[PDB]
Amino acid sequence: GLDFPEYDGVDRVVNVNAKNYKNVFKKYEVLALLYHEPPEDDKASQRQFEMDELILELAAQVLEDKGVGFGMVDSEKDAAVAKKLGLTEEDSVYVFKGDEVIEYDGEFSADTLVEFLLDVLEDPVELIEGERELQAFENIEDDNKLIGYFKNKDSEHYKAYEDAAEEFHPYIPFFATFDSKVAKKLTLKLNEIDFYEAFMEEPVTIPDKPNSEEEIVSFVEAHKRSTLRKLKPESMYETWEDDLDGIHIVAFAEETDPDGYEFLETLKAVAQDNTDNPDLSIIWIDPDDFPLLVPYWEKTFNIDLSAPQIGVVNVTDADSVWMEMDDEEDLPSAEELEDWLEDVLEG
Amino acid sequence: GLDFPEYDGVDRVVNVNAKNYKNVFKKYEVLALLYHEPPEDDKASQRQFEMDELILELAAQVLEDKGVGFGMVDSEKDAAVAKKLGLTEEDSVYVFKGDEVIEYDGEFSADTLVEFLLDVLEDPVELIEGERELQAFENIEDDNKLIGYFKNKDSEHYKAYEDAAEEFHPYIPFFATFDSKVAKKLTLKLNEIDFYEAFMEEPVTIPDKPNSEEEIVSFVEAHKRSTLRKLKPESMYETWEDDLDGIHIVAFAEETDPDGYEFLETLKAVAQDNTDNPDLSIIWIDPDDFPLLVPYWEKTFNIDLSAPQIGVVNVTDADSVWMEMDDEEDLPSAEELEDWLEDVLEG
Ligand SMILES: [Ca+2]
Ligand SMILES: [Ca+2]
Ligand SMILES: [Ca+2]
Ligand SMILES: [Ca+2]
Ligand SMILES: [Ca+2]
Ligand SMILES: [Ca+2]
Ligand SMILES: [Ca+2]
Ligand SMILES: [Ca+2]
Ligand SMILES: [Ca+2]
Ligand SMILES: [Ca+2]
Repeated sequence: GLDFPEYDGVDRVVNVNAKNYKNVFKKYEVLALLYHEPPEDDKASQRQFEMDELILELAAQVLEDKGVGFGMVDSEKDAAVAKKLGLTEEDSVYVFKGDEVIEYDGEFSADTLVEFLLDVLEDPVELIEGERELQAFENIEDDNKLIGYFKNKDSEHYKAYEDAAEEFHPYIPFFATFDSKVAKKLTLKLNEIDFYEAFMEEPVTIPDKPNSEEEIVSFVEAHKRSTLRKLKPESMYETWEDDLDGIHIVAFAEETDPDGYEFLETLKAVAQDNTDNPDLSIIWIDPDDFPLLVPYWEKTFNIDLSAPQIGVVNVTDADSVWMEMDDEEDLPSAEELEDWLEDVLEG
Repeated sequence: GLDFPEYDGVDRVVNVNAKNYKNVFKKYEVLALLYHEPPEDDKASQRQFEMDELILELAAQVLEDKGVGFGMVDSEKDAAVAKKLGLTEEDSVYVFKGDEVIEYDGEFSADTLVEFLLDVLEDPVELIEGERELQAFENIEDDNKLIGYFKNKDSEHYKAYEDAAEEFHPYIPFFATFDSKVAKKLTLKLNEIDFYEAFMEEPVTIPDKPNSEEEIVSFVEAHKRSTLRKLKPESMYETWEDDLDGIHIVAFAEETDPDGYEFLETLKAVAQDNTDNPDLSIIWIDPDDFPLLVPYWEKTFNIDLSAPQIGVVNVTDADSVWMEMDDEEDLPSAEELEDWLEDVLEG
C-alpha cells in the first residue's frame, strides 16, 4: 500500500550568491531567503544551523509545486547580495513577492512557514460577493480587518485600497465589495472603509473619504496594536517585542476549553471597556497553539496551563506575577480582572 | 529583552548500545527509542536520517525537565540490543513506560511526539470527582472512551480496570468514578463499565460484570474501530493501514468552518445510522490538523480543501473518486451521502 508523503532528502534550498541571485528572483513567484551569519565551529552552533536549513528544505519540498522558492544568503560570503536586497536583520527570513518585501518575525518552523507562505501567495484583497463570504468576514475576530465599498475594480479608490492592502499582506486581511446590498448591511457609503479592531464589535471608519493609499496605511499603522491581541506563531516575535513600558499583560486561555472560553469572553469584555486606552494591550496566548512551549511556560511562570491564567510579565528578566484563581469558584469577572491589574501595575 | 526559548544544539539523544542500554532505562520514567537502519551513503538518505535525529533532539530538549529520555538503536551495530527490547519494525519509534511498550505509529514530528509523550506520562485512569470533570468526560467525542463505577481504588475490579487501561494508554482514555452520584447520572451499576464509541451518543455496556482485565481488553479490541474515526497525527499510520478490502471512505471537513461543521454533523448522523455495520469505517480528516499535506491532497485528489469533501480511496494506488457538491446549493443530506456511497461501492 502506498504510504503518506515523506521528506525525500533532495536539496531544494538555493545557495544564493552574486552570480545566481538575479535568476532566482525571476524563477519564483514568492521567494523566502534566510539571511544568516556563518555558522561557528562548535558542534552546538553547527546543529542549530543544521536544524534551520532542514526546516527550510522541508518547506521547500511541500511548496515546490506552488512556485515558492527558498534560498540562503551568507552575511560574509554573499555580503554584496545582502546589500542590494536590503537584508539587515541577522539570522532572519525575508519574503519577497513582486514589489513587496516582508521581514518575517514569526516562528521558524515548517508548519508556520508553509501556512504563512500559502497566505502570501493569495491576492491581497478578498472580494465579498456571496452570503457565505459575508458571514466568513463577520466571523473573523482574532485579526484586525478592513472592509471597503467601491464602484468596481476600476475605481481609483479601489486601486488605492488595493495598494494599501499589499503593505500589510497577509497579516491584516483587506476585504472589498462592489455590491450595494452588502454595503447596505455593513452600513458602508461608497468609498467608505471600516476598520474592525480584533475582538471589537464596533468598527471605526477611516475619516475623510475617499482615502488615498497613504491615508489608509497611516490609519492602519495607528490602529493595528489592538487592546486585546492574540499571540500568533506567524508574528509571535513582533508581538512580544512590542511591549509598552517593558511589561506585557499576558492571558492564557484554551479556546476549546469551557473555562478557557468563558475567560476569553471576559478578556474581550475588559478589552471592549478599555478599547481607547492606549496604555493597554493584553496578549492572549492559547497554549494549544504552542505545544512545545507549554512545559517551559509552566516551569518559568509556575502555573498550570490546563486552567486560565492572567499575569504581568517584565520583558527584561521574565519576572512575572500571576493572579490567584480558585478552581472551586467561578472565574473572575471583568471588574475583578481590572481591579487586580490596577493593583499590580500601581506597584 | 529576554527572547523565546530556542533549540540549543546540545546533544541529548543517547546512542543506545550493548554497554549502556541497561542504565538508560533506569534513568528515564519514559523512554523513546528510534530503531533505525544504518543510513545509506547517498546524500539524500543522509539528509533523511539527519532530519529524524534533529526532530528527536528538539523533543529531547523540550522534555528534558519532564524526565523523558530519547535514544537511537542501530539495527546492525546494536542488533543485540534490539532483540532483547523487541525492536522489530524497521525505522520506527518504540516508547517504554514501566512494564508497557508502545510501537508508535504516528507522525514523526516534534509537536506530535512531545504531545504524545506528555500524554504517556499521565496516569492511565482519570478519576471523575467534580462537575467540571464530568462535563469534560461527556464532551469527549473524537476518542473512544470508557467509564466504570467502582467502590474505591482498592476494589479488585478497579485494579483490573486499571490494568486494562494501561494496555491502550494513551490512545483510549479510561475514566472511573467512586461517587454514587456520578454513577447515578451515568446510569452505571457498581462494577459496570460503559464503552462510548467515538462520535456515538449511546454507550455499550461491557457484558458479564464484574469484568476481568482480559474481558475488558478483548471487548475494547473488538470495538476500537469506530464507524466514524478521525485521522489523528499521533496514530495516522495505524488508521490508514487499517483498511477494509483495500479502500477507505475519506471525508475532509474543517471543524471550525461553518460548512465543515455542518458536514461533520451529517457524517456523525450517517455513522450513527450505520453504527453496527462492520463493513463501514469512515475516516474524517480535518485539513487544519495536517497543514503540510494540504497541497499534496489537493493535487493528488484534485479537490479544494476549503470546502467539505467525501470520497473513496484505493489504498494500493491512491486512485480515488470524490462526490461532486455545488457550493451554491445546500450540502448533501445523510441520505444523499449514503446513496452516493452505495453507488460508488457497488461498482
Ligand atoms: Ca548563499
Ligand atoms: Ca492572515
Ligand atoms: Ca457606517
Ligand atoms: Ca481623503
Ligand atoms: Ca482599542
Ligand atoms: Ca545506537
Ligand atoms: Ca489520548
Ligand atoms: Ca446504564
Ligand atoms: Ca465477568
Ligand atoms: Ca459502530
